[PDB]
Amino acid sequence: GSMEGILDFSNDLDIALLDQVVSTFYQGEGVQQKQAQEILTKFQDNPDAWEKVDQILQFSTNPQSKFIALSILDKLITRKWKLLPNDHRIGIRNFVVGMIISMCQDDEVFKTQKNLINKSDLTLVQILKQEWPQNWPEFIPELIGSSSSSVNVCENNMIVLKLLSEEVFDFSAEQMTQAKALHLKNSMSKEFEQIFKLCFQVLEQGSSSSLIVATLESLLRYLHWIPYRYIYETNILELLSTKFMTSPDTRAITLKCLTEVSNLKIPQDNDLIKRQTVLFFQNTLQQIATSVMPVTADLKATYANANGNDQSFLQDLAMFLTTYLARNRALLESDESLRELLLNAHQYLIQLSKIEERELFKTTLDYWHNLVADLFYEPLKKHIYEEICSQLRLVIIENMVRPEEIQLYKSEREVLVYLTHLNVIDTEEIMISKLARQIDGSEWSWHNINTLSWAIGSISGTMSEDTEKRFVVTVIKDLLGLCEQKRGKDNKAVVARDIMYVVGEYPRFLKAHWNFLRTVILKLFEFMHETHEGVQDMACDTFIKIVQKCKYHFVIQQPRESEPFIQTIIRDIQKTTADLQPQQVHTFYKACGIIISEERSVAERNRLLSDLMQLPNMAWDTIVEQSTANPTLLLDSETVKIIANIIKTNVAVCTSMGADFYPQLGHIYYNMLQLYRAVSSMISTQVAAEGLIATKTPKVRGLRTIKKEILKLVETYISKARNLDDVVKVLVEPLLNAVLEDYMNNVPDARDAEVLNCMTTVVEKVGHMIPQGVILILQSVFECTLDMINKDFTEYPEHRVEFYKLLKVINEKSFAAFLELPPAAFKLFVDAICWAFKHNNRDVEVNGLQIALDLVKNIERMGNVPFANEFHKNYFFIFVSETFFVLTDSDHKSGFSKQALLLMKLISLVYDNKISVPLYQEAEVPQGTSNQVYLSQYLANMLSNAFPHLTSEQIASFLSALTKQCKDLVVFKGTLRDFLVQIKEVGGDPTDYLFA
Amino acid sequence: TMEEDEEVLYKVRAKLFRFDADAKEWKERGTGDCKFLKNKKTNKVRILMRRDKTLKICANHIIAPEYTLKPNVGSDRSWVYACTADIAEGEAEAFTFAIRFGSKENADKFKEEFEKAQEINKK
Amino acid sequence: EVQFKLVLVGDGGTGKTTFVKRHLTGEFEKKYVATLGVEVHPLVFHTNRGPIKFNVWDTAGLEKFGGLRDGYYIQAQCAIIMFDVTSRVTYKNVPNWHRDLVRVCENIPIVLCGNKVDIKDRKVKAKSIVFHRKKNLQYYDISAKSNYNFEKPFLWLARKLIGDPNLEFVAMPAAAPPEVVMDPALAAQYEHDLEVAQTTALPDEDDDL
Ligand SMILES: COc1cc(C(=O)NS(=O)(=O)c2ccccc2C)ccc1Cc1cn(C)c2ccc(NC(=O)OC3CCCC3)cc12
Ligand SMILES: Nc1nc2c(ncn2[C@@H]2O[C@H](COP(=O)(O)OP(=O)(O)OP(=O)(O)O)[C@@H](O)[C@H]2O)c(=O)[nH]1
Ligand SMILES: [Cl-]
Ligand SMILES: [Cl-]
Ligand SMILES: [Cl-]
Ligand SMILES: [Cl-]
Ligand SMILES: [Mg+2]
Ligand code: NA
Repeated sequence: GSMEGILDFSNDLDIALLDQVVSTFYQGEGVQQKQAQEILTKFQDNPDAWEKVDQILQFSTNPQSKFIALSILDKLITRKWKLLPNDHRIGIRNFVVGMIISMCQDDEVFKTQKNLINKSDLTLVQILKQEWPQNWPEFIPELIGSSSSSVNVCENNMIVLKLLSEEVFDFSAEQMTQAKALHLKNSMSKEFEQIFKLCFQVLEQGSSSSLIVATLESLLRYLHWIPYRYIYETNILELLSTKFMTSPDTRAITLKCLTEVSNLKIPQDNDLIKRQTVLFFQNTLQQIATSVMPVTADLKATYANANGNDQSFLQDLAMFLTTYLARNRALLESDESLRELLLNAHQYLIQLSKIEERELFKTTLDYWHNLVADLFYEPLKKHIYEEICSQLRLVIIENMVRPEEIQLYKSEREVLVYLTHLNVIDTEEIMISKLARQIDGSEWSWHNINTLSWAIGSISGTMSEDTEKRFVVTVIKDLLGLCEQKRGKDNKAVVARDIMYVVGEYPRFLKAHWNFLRTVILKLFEFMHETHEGVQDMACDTFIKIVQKCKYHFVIQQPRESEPFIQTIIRDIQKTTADLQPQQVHTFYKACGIIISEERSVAERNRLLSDLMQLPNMAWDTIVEQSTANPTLLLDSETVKIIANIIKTNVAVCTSMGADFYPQLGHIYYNMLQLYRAVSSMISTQVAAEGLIATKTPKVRGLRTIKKEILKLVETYISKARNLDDVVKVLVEPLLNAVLEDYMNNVPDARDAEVLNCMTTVVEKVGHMIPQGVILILQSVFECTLDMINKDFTEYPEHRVEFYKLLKVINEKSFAAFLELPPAAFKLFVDAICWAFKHNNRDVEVNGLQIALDLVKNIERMGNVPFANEFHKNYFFIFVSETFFVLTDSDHKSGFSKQALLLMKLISLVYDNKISVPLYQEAEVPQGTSNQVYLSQYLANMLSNAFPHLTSEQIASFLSALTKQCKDLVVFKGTLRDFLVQIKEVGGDPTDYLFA
Repeated sequence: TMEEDEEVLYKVRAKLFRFDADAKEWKERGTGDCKFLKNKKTNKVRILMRRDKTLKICANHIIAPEYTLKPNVGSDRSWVYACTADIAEGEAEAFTFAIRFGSKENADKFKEEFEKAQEINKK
Repeated sequence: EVQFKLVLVGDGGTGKTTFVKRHLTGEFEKKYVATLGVEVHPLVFHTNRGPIKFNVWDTAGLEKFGGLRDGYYIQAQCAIIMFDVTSRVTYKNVPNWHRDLVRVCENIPIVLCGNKVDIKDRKVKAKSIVFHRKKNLQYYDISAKSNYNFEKPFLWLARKLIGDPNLEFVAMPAAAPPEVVMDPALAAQYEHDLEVAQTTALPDEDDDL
């Protein structure tokens, strides 16, 4: 209806209508809300909308309207301000200041319209960034003066100064040129003496808590940059650590201030300052103990209860204690009069560490890691913390997570290891007594036996072998007794899993006790017949874990055995693995592969490998025979599954054996590649008969799984091969004949991206030895893959990634293959590289930029010959402009570093005169002209057309800086970032590019 | 919950999809425990399916005797059927559902149980 | 029933809209269609304390589609800041989103969510993620795709807004479903529709479910 009226600028603005649109957006629903939304967005983005702001701010009764008005004004101020005549800029500045003071002098508005005041204050700060101090030298004197006139104005002035400090020191890095950031920082620094005097007077004179809070909020920001003397050489440390900690209104902000105080840069060789640092800590902790809670308080309970701002307060306390102590605890450690303070502070941290809050726990854990690492190394310090450390052992053990949570488990483990070293007896006692509480039922639960088991596992290798032996026996006895005790398969399986877990984490014990190791393995084999969920997986997981650690014990003849145990495992493998799922079987064969690779006699290794692969090889032989006798039999769902599982078993064993796998690969290689062809035929046939939908069917997916596992097997072997001559002589040619034409001659939807991945490994490992093979790879995959991925950025995401990985390695190892391309195809190669630059997908973009870099390097290497000169004449400017596009378009920020590196290379080539021919074509410039002069001219023209709001002076200064800095990446990057700031506004200072 | 009056005949982990016809694509509706619930008053068997995490209802309809489980071209562990009145999102609506399981065995068992329920519902 | 305005902010492509849609309908949208300005949807959870409604303001992360920007934050009662653990830039920008948000909403519960933890090659490591600590934000690793910690942001905000630390999500009640008769007139209609559905493959046939 009427709502679209506000978009008609040919008429004057109906404020009552704007207020309705705004109301409908903020308070309305469904269709109405959505329409109002679109209307407001178009209003706001109208480039003349700013002209309407004055009108809206005066005549609107809707504070949300005024908010959006200030948004519009902010766009003008940050982007187009310097276009305005001085008179207009002063007009706007005065209007904004006037509106702020007016809203502050009205108590009702000040109380109820905080949103609009804060937005106004931010708008003022955007003006200061443009105007101050050069065009507004009196701003700070006037603000200071206006502060005494009213408590509301004074309070609001603290919000302005806070926002200013944030914009200049905290968020300037990305939003201003280096020169402008330095200018504003020096300006604030120069006037800070006066600003501090005001803040200090307010904090001393007191009274209004809202004023005091706003003042401390600004101080928090000041502490990021001000010199220490403003804190240490005034009374302010005392005020923060006494007065402001006692009242709860000021306590949260004060704690955060004192945390930052604890991070100030401070003289290290000064006893007065050391005493002051001690004193503010003592004062803060005394105020906590007397006004908030004693050292004994149950912070776990308090946090859980979540009353008022208790959670935030306790978080902030943890941050303050850990920050201060990590820097200053040595100040507290040698003076006997500070011992109680030191231990009380750490006791608070023990209590905070018991809170059930993952992220808070991690904060305290980082501190505990710092402390116990110190006590491990620092002489005469561990005895101080004995009782702290004892409590901490219990906290860590009760909070141990599964090793799957890698960072947190790692952190916890390291703390427990250090603590175990500091007192092995205390650790053992705590673990044994926690175990006893599992056995007596008082703390029994799955979670609790699990967490205890993870804790017990985590300290493997910390005790002496003798102590560990007694400990491990005690633990396994106790868990075994626990297992007997428990009734029902659920309970028994939980404990049995925990037994398996603990045993797997103590290889040193297994390695010393062959009798026990054998029993464990045989028990694991028994468990591989238990269908109760989780048991078979843990049995298999434990088996391979033990094998990874104790493999040598399976390959030697243990005394009182008739043979190496690997022989025993292999002999019984059918029976052992009969009830396992395919993936579990694969883990089993992988584990056996680990063992067999320990056998360094070749004949014996090859015989073991032969014996291990017996059942897969016999299944394979029967299938290959029957399958080739009758190509029909491959249509059978069940055969396809058997075949896939045979190939997967080969992959699993090749994964653990690498180079040692070759004789097995040799047994299957030729028939495996025949199967690849036969399966490929069926897939082709099925897609013809049924359509692209065929590729979704279980049968065709089964067939493709066979192809992908074959490629995975070959990739796995080649990636670990030692005999590259055999790879080239025996493997490569059949592989290329089997896979390349099939890839090329399938429709896009039937092409396997795994082919590209396999070829990448081939080029990586033996590319230098197969120059004709690399050419054949490019001819087969290059144009047809590019055509799949050059219509948009989304289709065929795996092909996309693998394609640029392949081109990267070819460009690294066999650049000669790109020299052999016809001009038109070489052009497609350059097109492909620039296409990768334009990707948002980071895998592609990064490979794209690296290929470009490497390609420039490869051309440079050729020296002064026709191909190199033709490359530069044809492509130098394409690379320079394509690189500038992705640098400046704001849609490719993750690639900034590599874009900069590339641009620096390209500019340095011309600055060093390393390009032999003119880059300009005849009759375009005086014929003697240097490439440096022409590059300057071309970039000036290119940037002028792309960014017409820049002055000639801005562009010329930028380019001058760029070319002078093309041997200094960090400075060059600074210049690029300065340019990215300047293109987002009008009237950027050209002298900014002289920054030093 | 309003499930206290009902016996649990069959339970199985499943992912449920509804066919959007506007765009010719399947859209997930939920993942979690699919349950066949026999009302102890009426002896009527319904499918009730709740999402993991939120326990919100993604399926709630009678196992009508006239429904037929059909294979999907893409899967050996899924069924598709028309449902004329599902009340997961309040208002009874018609949907083309697809339900997928962890295995062919689960899918075949489901089919067996669905037919048993259809027979129960015929009384 | 009590309702709370929730604003969702973070870089383009981090998973904001995907996360909300999954919560609304159960669907996982694989395509990236950049939000234009804001999308507003009601989202209800059933709790032991009764139903809680979030008015979800799912804002645009891309500068060019930003619309009203901080104008969307007015009268927000809670927020989620989202980034992508596979994209370092998205975490680098978390302080920028937080800055803009708290200047408008000074005293609200906020969850920081690292999305896409299902992806194996994680680029923002756990050890790097510390920004929430001094800002008193809750943090969760999440995946809109795997549903890892899917409900955690809303459960935590619900506890904060209701002021009850033992608030639980409960099973929404399940009414007896109606019997209907098959319409003889729509018999041919359903044959067609079922034909098309059967011959359209289900997505992600390699997943566990
Ligand atoms: C090799 O003597 C065993 C080994 C095992 C064994 O390996 N068990 S298990 O695979 O982990 C497992 C997991 C879940 C359920 C069931 C089982 C069996 C079991 C029993 C025994 C006999 C036994 C009975 N008592 C009450 C015990 C108390 C402690 C230990 N310690 C141990 O003698 O160590 C070594 C020291 C010198 C050589 C052996 C053993 C035992
Ligand atoms: N792997 C993975 N992908 C995800 C996940 N969540 C979302 N995505 C995908 O990542 C993209 C995120 O898209 P959106 O949710 O629209 O992103 P957005 O944050 O709303 O973006 P803007 O609206 O532009 O701010 C889509 O392609 C999603 O399918 C996740 O948990 N894991
Ligand atoms: Cl300075
Ligand atoms: Cl120290
Ligand atoms: Cl050894
Ligand atoms: Cl999914
Ligand atoms: Mg979005
Ligand atoms: Na105006």
